[PDB]
Amino acid sequence: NHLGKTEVFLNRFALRPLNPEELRPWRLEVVLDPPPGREEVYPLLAQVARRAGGVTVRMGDGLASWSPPEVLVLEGTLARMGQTYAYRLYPKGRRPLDPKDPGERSVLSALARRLLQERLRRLEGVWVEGLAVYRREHARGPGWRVLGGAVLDLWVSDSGAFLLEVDPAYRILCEMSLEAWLAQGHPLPKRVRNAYDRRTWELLRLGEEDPKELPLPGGLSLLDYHASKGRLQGREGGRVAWVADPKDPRKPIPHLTGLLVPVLTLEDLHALSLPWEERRRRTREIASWIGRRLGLGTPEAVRAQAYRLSIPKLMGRRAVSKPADALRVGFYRAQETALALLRLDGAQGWPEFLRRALLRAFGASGASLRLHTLHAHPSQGLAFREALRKAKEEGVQAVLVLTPPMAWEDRNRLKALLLREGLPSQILNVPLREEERHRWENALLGLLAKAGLQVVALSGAYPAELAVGFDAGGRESFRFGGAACAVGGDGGHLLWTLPEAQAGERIPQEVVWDLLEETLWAFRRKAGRLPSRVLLLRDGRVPQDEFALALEALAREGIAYDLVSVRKSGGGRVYPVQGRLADGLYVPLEDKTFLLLTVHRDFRGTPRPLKLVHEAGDTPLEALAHQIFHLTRLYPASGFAFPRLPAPLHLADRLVKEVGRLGIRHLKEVDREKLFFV
DNA sequence: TGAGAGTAGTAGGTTGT
DNA sequence: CAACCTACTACCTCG
Ligand SMILES: [Mg+2]
Ligand SMILES: [Mg+2]
Repeated sequence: NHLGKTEVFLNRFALRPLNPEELRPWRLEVVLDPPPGREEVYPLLAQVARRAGGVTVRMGDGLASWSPPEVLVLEGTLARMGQTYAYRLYPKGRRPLDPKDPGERSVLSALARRLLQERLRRLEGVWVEGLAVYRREHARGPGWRVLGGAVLDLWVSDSGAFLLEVDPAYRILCEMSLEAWLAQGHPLPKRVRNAYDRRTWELLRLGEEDPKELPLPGGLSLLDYHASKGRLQGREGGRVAWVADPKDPRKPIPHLTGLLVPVLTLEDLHALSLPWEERRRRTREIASWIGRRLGLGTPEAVRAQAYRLSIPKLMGRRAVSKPADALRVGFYRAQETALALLRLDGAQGWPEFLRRALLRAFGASGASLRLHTLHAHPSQGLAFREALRKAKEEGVQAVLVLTPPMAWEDRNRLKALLLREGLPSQILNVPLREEERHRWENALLGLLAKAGLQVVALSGAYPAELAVGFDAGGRESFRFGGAACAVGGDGGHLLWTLPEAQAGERIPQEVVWDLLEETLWAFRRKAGRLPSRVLLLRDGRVPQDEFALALEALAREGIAYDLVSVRKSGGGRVYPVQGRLADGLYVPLEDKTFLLLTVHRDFRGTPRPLKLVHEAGDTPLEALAHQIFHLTRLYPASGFAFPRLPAPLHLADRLVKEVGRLGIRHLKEVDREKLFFV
């Protein structure tokens, strides 16, 4: 085509074709007593399956097995929703399954994965955790070690053969007491675990007290409490460590050092990247080895044809290579702006170099700049808000806050406090110093995006002149479904919309349509017309007919559309057969899905290609991939590294994250071109 | 709070039928 | 139940 071909390996491997015994599994009818309700029937079968033993999986309103009935537990009980059901399994012969059919293919894949897990459990001496296995020591030191292995998957192809997915992975384990850990000049860890069970404890203050002299409620002492439960049989008790429950907040419980064990994270190791060549090596090694342990034959690595998409041409006022360059060359679109400085460290006026850099920039862009300084501290209560309102009145559009590093709660409180008065903010943290150029340049880009300037845009010719991303965020049992967009054939404007509260991940049909409509209306305000075609991007999978209503409404306005499910995980891995690993690789797969490797640099380790599904619409793939790839480059708030996600989705995820953090109630007075969440 | 991917560690929560 | 989203923490860099 227009774009240049090459060939790649996937981290997938073809094994045997399925013989007929594997194609004619035992079928079983499940009889529950009493009968289950409609929502509970489906998971209870899964429950009956584990209790059934052997190698059995859910099938329809019944069971499928690769084990003969004689070694299953056909009669039993299973307690679930506080009701004890008696199950009886009734065998109904074997029956042929057809591999071309995605439903039965789903069952054969389930049966295969169960087969795999059971075959791994009987391996020795290797360490099994579900579908991940760890084989050798990658590292080790005084009291700790890192195991290495792979995460595995097994399923069945549309042509009825086994398929192996392999991806190297690491495990960190410690198996050392807290006392001994400290007794070798390590510092105190973040997290710790009971030596006698799984309970974690957030560690805190090691303590000066004594046990066999500390008093627990019940007349007993720490020492004799733990002694009583006999835990001081193997171990010896320690100093007196203090722990706070992980759910509980800052309540302190006592605890011997001799009975705690540190839990280690990455933070605690002062590789695991694996430059891609090594990962590819290891993947082939582990794959072939697994093939050998299993009665599945010789593993053959899967190849796919790949194409390199043209490199997008990024623009400020003139040609650019990174968004930080717009600081020197000028923005795509400049407007008359005013910015404020808030010093929370007890310092005085504007840092000089910042003033020089921005002034130079707005000079290049040919727009006028006015700089203000806010004289008030938030500790002044309501007068602080008064000063904020006064500032907004004087024309101020965004705020820079120079402060020592803030605790999250205080950070959120301040940000929000400015937001209710329509002031997006950029925090920058003192010390700073001019020679730390990247940090303060990225903060500066953030500031400009938050006052609504468009620092960069594209130069290509793309199929859709409006692109919109959708995601749900927030962590309090409810979420925020939100949308963000890039407007114009040039992506010349960036906008967000107010999210909506929802029960979970599924965005209601009418909500989808309303957010979409707001972006259409925005396009109407800029271009003076409706878009010929829009590109609709959903983060993660698109749930059944979630877009149906929005889609129909679009068809009704005479607007053409494309729906793309963009999945951040599950897309596996891609390694070139002989060249360099390059950015911007398009890899078509089955009929409507394809991979897209958008971001990569060598000092990061092996990339994680995105997986994309064209759920609806009739624009050709290649062009979809082309536009999405180019859109990954639009993000204005990262000066030196493009995000993996295309600009609308990266914005959407950051939007719902921020609304999920602060609240939605502050946004009533904040303009939609101002990206307060970056 | 500079922010980016890719890592593993913890703790969450949700969709399917 | 089963498989798979979100959110946070280092780190080293700076298309
Ligand atoms: Mg997200
Ligand atoms: Mg930010």
